[PDB]
Amino acid sequence: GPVALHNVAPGTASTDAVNVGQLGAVTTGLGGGAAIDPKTGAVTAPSYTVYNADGTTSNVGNVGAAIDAINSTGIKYFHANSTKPDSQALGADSVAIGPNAVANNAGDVALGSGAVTSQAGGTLSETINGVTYSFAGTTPIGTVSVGAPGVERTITNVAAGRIGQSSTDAINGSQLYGTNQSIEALTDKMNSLGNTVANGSGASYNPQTGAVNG
Amino acid sequence: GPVALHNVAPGTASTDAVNVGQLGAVTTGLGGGAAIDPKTGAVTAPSYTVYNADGTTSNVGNVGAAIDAINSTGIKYFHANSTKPDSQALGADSVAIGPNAVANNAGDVALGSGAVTSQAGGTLSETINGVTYSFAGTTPIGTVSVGAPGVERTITNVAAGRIGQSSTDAINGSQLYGTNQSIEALTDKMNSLGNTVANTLASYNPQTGAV
Amino acid sequence: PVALHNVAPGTASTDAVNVGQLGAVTTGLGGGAAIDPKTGAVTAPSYTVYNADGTTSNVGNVGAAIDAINSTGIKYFHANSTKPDSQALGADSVAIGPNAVANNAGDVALGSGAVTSQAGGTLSETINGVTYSFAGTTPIGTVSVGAPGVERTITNVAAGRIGQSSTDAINGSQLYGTNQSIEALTDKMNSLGNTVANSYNPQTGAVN
Ligand SMILES: [Mg+2]
Ligand SMILES: [Mg+2]
Ligand SMILES: [Mg+2]
Ligand SMILES: [Mg+2]
Ligand SMILES: [Mg+2]
Ligand SMILES: [Mg+2]
Ligand SMILES: [Mg+2]
Repeated sequence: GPVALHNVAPGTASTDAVNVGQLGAVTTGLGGGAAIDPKTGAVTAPSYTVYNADGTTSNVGNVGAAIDAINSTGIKYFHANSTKPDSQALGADSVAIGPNAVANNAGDVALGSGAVTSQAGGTLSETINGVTYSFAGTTPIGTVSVGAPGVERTITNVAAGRIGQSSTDAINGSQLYGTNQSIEALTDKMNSLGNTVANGSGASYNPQTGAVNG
Repeated sequence: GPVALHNVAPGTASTDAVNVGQLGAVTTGLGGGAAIDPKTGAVTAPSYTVYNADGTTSNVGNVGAAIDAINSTGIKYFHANSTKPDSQALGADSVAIGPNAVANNAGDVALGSGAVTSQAGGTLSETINGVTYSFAGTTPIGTVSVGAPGVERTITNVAAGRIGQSSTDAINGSQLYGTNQSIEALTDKMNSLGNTVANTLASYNPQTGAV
Repeated sequence: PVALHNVAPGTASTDAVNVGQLGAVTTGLGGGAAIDPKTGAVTAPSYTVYNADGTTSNVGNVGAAIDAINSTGIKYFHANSTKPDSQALGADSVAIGPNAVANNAGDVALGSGAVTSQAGGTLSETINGVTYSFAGTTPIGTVSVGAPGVERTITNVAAGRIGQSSTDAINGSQLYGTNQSIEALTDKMNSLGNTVANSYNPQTGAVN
C-alpha cells in the first residue's frame, strides 16, 4: 500500500515536492475550519454560514457556493426573495434594489421589485385662488421610485411630518384628513352666512351654487 | 534535517506527490496576494479588504472571516449596524432591509429596523362637500413599510412633488402648508364679506358665519 | 521530470502532500477549480459576480470576487459608484449608497448623499382656530432620502388612506383634489358676494 514520505523540506522550485506545512497554510487561507488531520492527513472542508431570506441560515462547503448564495438569497440584513432578473443601477451614483428594479439617472434610487425611476424635476409652487404658495425642496438631486406606472406602492407607517414653509417632511393621511375637515367646517359657516343674509320677502339662499336670490 | 525533494513532475493519481507548481496555482485561486515565496517556500496568507459601518475598512486573512464580515458589518454602500435578528423577505419578490424587518407579502418592501409590512390596499378617492375627487395610483402592487404601529418613521428631505390629477409623487409639509394657508385666507375673505354685508343693512359673527 | 507514485497522505508538517489532499483544497475553492487527472494541470476557480448594468463577469480568484462585492455590489443590491462608503453610525441603523450617513439609533439613510438627523414628532395642525390631531406622533427614527439642498422626490407612490388614524403617505393627486375643493367653495362664495351686491371685490371679499 501507499506510504507517507517523511522529512521533506518546503519546496521552492516549481518541480519540488510540497510538504504539509505548506498545504496547511493554504487551507488556513480558506478558513471556515478547513484543516489537515494530524492522524490521517484527511482534509476537512471549510464550512461557511450564509443567510437565507426566511430567518434561517445554511452552511456551504466551498467558496463558490457561498458567493452564489450571496448573489441569490442575499446577506444578513439585506435580502431579496427572488429568482427574477437583477436590478440595474445605471445612473452615476445611483442605487437599485430588488428584482427588475432600474435606477436610470444620476443619484436615483429604485426601491422594490419592478421599481423604475424617471429624471426628477422640481415643483416650485401651487396657485390657489390666484394666490401662489412657494414650496421647499425645489431642486431635487434625483428621485426615489417605489414602483412604476400601474404598479405603484403605498408607503406605510409614516410618522406625521412637520407642516410649514420650509418643511421637506413627507405628510401622512391623518394630516390631509384634518385639512379636509377644516374645508367642510368653513363651508358650514358659509352656508350660515348665505342663509342669514337671505333673511327678505321670498328671498332664498342656494348652497349648491352659493347664490342668494332676492 | 528535512531535505527538499527535487524534479517531481505534476501528480495525476490521488496517491501521486504534488509539486510547488501545482500548489501555487491553487494558492493563486485565493487571490488577495496569497503566494509561495520562490526562495524559501514560505506561504503568504491572503489579505482581503472588508468594509466596516463606521467609515473604515479592515483586512482579514481568510475567506471565512470575509464572509462573516459581509454577513455582520455588511458590504460597501450597504451597511446595517446591528447584532439583532436578520430581516426576512417572506413575500414572493419581496425585499427586507434591517434588523427585525419583515416583508410579508408579494412585492413588499420592509425598510428599517423593526419595519413590518401588512397587505397593501388601494384608495380610490375622497369626498369633500358632496363632490368626489378621484386619485392616481389606486391599484398598489404592494407596500413599502418604514416602520410598524407605534414605531413609525418620519421621511425626511423629500423634494416637493407634482400636484395634479395624475400625480403619484409624494408631497411634503410645505405643500400642505400652502393649502392650509389658502383655507385661512379664504376665511379672511369670507369674514370681510360678512362684515361689509352687515354694514349695508346689524352685525356679523365670525364664530358661526351669521349676519 | 518524474512523478512520485504510491504516496500516502502526509500528516506531520514535514511530510509530503499527495494529489488527494491538494484536490480537497481545490474542491474547497469551488467554481470548477480542479486538478486534471491526465496532466496534473490546475484549473482556476470561476466565480460569477453581478455588475450594476445588467451584466455579469467571471473572476478567477476569491479576492477579485470580494472586491466586486465591495464595489459593484451583489444581485438585487447595486450602487453604481466610486465615491466613499455609506456609514451606519446609529445603533440598529441602515445606510445605503455613497456618502450616505445614518446618524441616530434606528435611522435609515437611503441614497447617494442622504443624511439623517434625529427625528421629532408632529402632533397636530390648527386651522381657523380648530386643532386637528395626527397619527404616528412619536417616531422612533427617520428615513432620509436626501439632505438640505439635495432633496429627492419620491415617485410612483400609490394613494394613501385618508383618515384620522392613517399613517400612509399622500401623493399629489390627493392634495390636488383638496385644492380643487377649495376653489369650488370659493366659486360659491363669489356667487354669494355678487348676488348680494345685486360692487363685489373677489380679491378681498368686500361688498360696497
Ligand atoms: Mg437568517
Ligand atoms: Mg481585498
Ligand atoms: Mg462605513
Ligand atoms: Mg468604510
Ligand atoms: Mg414624515
Ligand atoms: Mg409620473
Ligand atoms: Mg456579485
